[PDB]
Amino acid sequence: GQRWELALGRFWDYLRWVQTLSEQVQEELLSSQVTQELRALMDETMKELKAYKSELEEQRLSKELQAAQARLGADMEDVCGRLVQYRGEVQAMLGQSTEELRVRLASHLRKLRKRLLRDADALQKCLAVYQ
Repeated sequence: GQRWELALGRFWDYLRWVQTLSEQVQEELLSSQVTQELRALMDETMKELKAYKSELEEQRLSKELQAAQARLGADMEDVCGRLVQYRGEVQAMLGQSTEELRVRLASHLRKLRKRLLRDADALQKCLAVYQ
């Protein structure tokens, strides 16, 4: 752990589940439910991150720190954004098969997830060299 790490961990595990695009994920994607639960998990992570830095400051780099955290937050909204786009695109098919849409969502989500993980590893390092 580390609190903010454990919160980001819950965001991460929820996202790995969404990636499966199983039947329950799909029901929950056409509802606001997923981007809904994702937002809460994201907000929890940034909250705990904020508190961690405040605490850390009790024991250039700052600027690099704010930006690394900013990337994290933006990766999470890019994920939510893409998940919103799939819903509309599904609505747009008016009933047609969503199989193709899903293969392409999965490919894209994987890349968005790879960026998130690389930015989280980076924020983690900044925090250290500043730990």
